[PDB]
Amino acid sequence: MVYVSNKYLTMSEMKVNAQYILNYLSSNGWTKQAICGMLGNMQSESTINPGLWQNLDEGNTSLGFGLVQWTPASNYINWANSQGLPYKNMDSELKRIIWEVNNNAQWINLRDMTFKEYIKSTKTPRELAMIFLASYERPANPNQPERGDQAEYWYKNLS
Ligand SMILES: CC(=O)N[C@@H]1[C@@H](O)[C@H](O[C@@H]2O[C@H](CO)[C@@H](O[C@@H]3O[C@H](CO)[C@@H](O[C@@H]4O[C@H](CO)[C@@H](O)[C@H](O)[C@H]4NC(C)=O)[C@H](O)[C@H]3NC(C)=O)[C@H](O)[C@H]2NC(C)=O)[C@@H](CO)O[C@H]1O
Repeated sequence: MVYVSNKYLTMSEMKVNAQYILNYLSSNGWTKQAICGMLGNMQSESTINPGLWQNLDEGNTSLGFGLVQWTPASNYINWANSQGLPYKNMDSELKRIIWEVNNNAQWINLRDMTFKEYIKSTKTPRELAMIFLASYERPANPNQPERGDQAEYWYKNLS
């Protein structure tokens, strides 16, 4: 059971999605820390909503979409379509992230950590949130410490 929509999710809704993601990526060998650092980013990017378009601008494929706000959205949507997966879909988005780890896409090593190091890391969810921000997300504004607070909130509050 997950929320998928073009709307900002409440804390309770985010928690449902966030536990789903933790379960899913644990089976694909990520640490709880690495997953929570990424969750702290996804909260700021999309309120952890796989259905969410940047500015709630539905159908604008030039801008951000989905859990991590793939920009331009077409980078991701093209991949889903080309792969025969529905793009507006929790699992399709997690499959993209796994595909990126596997093919060393998206990640730029700015912090002397590779993506494959990242998903096996037991550094703090705060430290990982900051590394994921700098290496994977890379938004115009870089000092977004909120993302680390959030990573710690999910690590505490999920199972
Ligand atoms: C206002 C705001 O911040 N909007 C947010 C989005 O910016 C953000 O999405 C992320 O945006 C950045 C910057 O536009 C983007 O980072 C760029 O990624 C490309 C890789 O595709 C890099 O370009 C390549 O560089 C290498 C080496 O120089 C070349 O070999 C290659 O040819 C280049 N490819 C092309 C086609 O350009 C850029 O160097 C790099 N720029 C920066 C500043 O790092 C991220 O990939 C975007 N993130 C995601 C997840 O897609 C989004 C997420 O925070 O949120 C919006 O709010």
